[PDB]
Amino acid sequence: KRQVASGRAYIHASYNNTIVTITDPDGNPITWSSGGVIGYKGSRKGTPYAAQLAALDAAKKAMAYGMQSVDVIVRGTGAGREQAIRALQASGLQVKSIVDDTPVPHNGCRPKKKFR
Amino acid sequence: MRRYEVNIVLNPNLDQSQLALEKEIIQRALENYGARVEKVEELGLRRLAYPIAKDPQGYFLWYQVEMPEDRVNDLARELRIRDNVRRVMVVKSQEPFLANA
Amino acid sequence: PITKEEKQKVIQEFARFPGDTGSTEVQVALLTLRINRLSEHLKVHKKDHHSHRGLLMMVGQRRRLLRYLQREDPERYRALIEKLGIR
Amino acid sequence: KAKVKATLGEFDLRDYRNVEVLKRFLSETGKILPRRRTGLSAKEQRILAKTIKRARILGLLPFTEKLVRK
RNA sequence: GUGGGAGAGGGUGGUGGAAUUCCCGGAGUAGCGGUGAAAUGCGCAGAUACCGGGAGGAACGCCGAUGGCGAAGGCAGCCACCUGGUCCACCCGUGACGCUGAGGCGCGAAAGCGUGGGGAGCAAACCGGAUUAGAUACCCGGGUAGUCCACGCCCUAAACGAUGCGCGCUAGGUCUCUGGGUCUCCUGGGGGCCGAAGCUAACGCGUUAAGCGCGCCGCCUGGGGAGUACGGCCGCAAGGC
Ligand SMILES: [Mg+2]
Ligand SMILES: [Mg+2]
Ligand SMILES: [Mg+2]
Ligand SMILES: [Mg+2]
Ligand SMILES: [Mg+2]
Ligand SMILES: [Mg+2]
Ligand SMILES: [Mg+2]
Ligand SMILES: [Mg+2]
Ligand SMILES: [Mg+2]
Ligand SMILES: [Mg+2]
Ligand SMILES: [Mg+2]
Ligand SMILES: [Mg+2]
Ligand SMILES: [Mg+2]
Ligand SMILES: [Mg+2]
Ligand SMILES: [Mg+2]
Ligand SMILES: [Mg+2]
Ligand SMILES: [Mg+2]
Ligand SMILES: [Mg+2]
Ligand SMILES: [Mg+2]
Ligand SMILES: [Mg+2]
Ligand SMILES: [Mg+2]
Ligand SMILES: [Mg+2]
Ligand SMILES: [Mg+2]
Ligand SMILES: [Mg+2]
Ligand SMILES: [Mg+2]
Ligand SMILES: [Mg+2]
Ligand SMILES: [Mg+2]
Ligand SMILES: [Mg+2]
Ligand SMILES: [Mg+2]
Ligand SMILES: [Mg+2]
Ligand SMILES: [Mg+2]
Ligand SMILES: [Mg+2]
Ligand SMILES: [Mg+2]
Ligand SMILES: [Mg+2]
Ligand SMILES: [Mg+2]
Ligand SMILES: [Mg+2]
Ligand SMILES: [Mg+2]
Ligand SMILES: [Mg+2]
Ligand SMILES: [Mg+2]
Ligand SMILES: [Mg+2]
Ligand SMILES: [Mg+2]
Ligand SMILES: [Mg+2]
Ligand SMILES: [Mg+2]
Repeated sequence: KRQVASGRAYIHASYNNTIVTITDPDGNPITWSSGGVIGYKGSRKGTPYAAQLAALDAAKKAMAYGMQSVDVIVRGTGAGREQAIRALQASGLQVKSIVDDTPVPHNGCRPKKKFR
Repeated sequence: MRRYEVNIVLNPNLDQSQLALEKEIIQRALENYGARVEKVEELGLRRLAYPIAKDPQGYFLWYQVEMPEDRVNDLARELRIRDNVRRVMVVKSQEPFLANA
Repeated sequence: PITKEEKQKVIQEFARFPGDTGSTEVQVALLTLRINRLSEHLKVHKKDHHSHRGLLMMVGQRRRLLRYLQREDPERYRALIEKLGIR
Repeated sequence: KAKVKATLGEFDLRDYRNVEVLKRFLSETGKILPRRRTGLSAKEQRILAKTIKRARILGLLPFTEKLVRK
């Protein structure tokens, strides 16, 4: 019920999970998907396959809104980050540009013991 | 009395009356803190590399001065009071170190 | 800080003869100038220790120069002290 | 690979107001380039860093950028 | 003395951006998180992911080094001010004014104590989840002191080069920071690596000595008992010498 047809695709990838958000060109999200959205539950949500299927689900839900062009924004590093970009390219959505936005501090905050 | 360079970046969206007013106020502020003005470069509107005060661009002025050291910090405070002034950077002057020379 | 003419005025003041930059009298004078400055800067910034070490060292130097002057010419010593306001 | 300094004239390493030059010392991202890239001497590099950071504070140069391709 | 120089050396004030958290708004559903796998936890009072705005604290990515400064502890955004140390050149002034240093006095990471602030993130204690014969431990979710600032105490440490300070003398080669020079190189001051002579129980050290010498200070005298006891001094306490 929109007719967007051009917009942003954000891929947020951690080691635990992968989530994708399709949004309009001014940043408001249209649809979204994740490892858990498709049937996976545990560790299984971090596989590159899950990332694939999540990209694909999100792109389907995009077609329903009549999406065509996508600007990809990649954040984070985890397995199937690249698999999600991959699946998204061959999804039928024709991507415009891919960009790595991963946030890094200028050293603000103490990390948990696991991260130091 | 040392040799300084006062950088001022103010709001690009000002018209002539406004800009002239902020500028005159700045002049007055220098005269008050005993800053003689050796030279002035006003480059005006330029595109900032990151947005400052929600503006993508800014208005630039540069004043080389000679003023009393003890007053300098105080001078800075005054210049920042104006809302319309987004950046004030005062810098002790240096000789032009050269490279590939 | 201490600038060139600020310093020179003192050198002239305490020099034994024209062109004397090096005598015990002059060294002590200069040292005292520095010392007093530092003491004023340590009345504020009571938390600046690294400078206080410097103070101790300058004070030491002065005392050595003075003990030497006093050992060689006692009169020059008394004179120097009277002028400077030490001890 | 040819160093940044290699293509440039006599230029002020102390000019924080000159972007047309300083831009060439930054990466695809906002980052200040290593000496391996900038060809500068120790002292040179050390000055260029200060100059860059000054310019950044003035909004004339970016603190960070985003990476294309990928 | 004059003239140059490099520097996260120190104190005060100000300012910048990234990120975390929380609050406000839009858009948007069914999960997110997390692990070896999980669960507690959080989510329909709309979370996570995305965009805009705001508040607040703490720490400064790239530069960054095998780098620099400091007597040591230790010091990293940018700016200004106040200030310590130090290197080089000129060979200008004083004329042995030197070295060391029991006691004293001062500085002294972290934790810790007192009074008052501050409190984002992390987090001893604590409260939970799962692993596993079991748990108080390693993994997971929460979490208070604390970590931050002011002032006043505490005086410890693998406070490590496990190497007291100073001066003279004894092959080089090589990488480097910082000066001066008639700048293939030379000369001075730092930082490293190999190695002459020599030293060393060996490992190793070797113009940054652990070599050859001189001066002065501190310290050792088998292991345990024990850094304990008694005593004294210091400390609000912990506790220290
Ligand atoms: Mg997971
Ligand atoms: Mg410093
Ligand atoms: Mg400081
Ligand atoms: Mg919201
Ligand atoms: Mg559930
Ligand atoms: Mg529930
Ligand atoms: Mg925000
Ligand atoms: Mg708050
Ligand atoms: Mg690094
Ligand atoms: Mg180091
Ligand atoms: Mg250390
Ligand atoms: Mg200085
Ligand atoms: Mg002579
Ligand atoms: Mg003579
Ligand atoms: Mg001594
Ligand atoms: Mg003793
Ligand atoms: Mg002693
Ligand atoms: Mg301490
Ligand atoms: Mg502490
Ligand atoms: Mg207690
Ligand atoms: Mg306290
Ligand atoms: Mg925990
Ligand atoms: Mg077990
Ligand atoms: Mg258990
Ligand atoms: Mg437990
Ligand atoms: Mg936590
Ligand atoms: Mg000995
Ligand atoms: Mg060598
Ligand atoms: Mg040299
Ligand atoms: Mg040279
Ligand atoms: Mg050397
Ligand atoms: Mg041999
Ligand atoms: Mg021997
Ligand atoms: Mg042997
Ligand atoms: Mg060796
Ligand atoms: Mg020796
Ligand atoms: Mg030995
Ligand atoms: Mg015995
Ligand atoms: Mg015994
Ligand atoms: Mg004890
Ligand atoms: Mg006792
Ligand atoms: Mg008592
Ligand atoms: Mg104890």
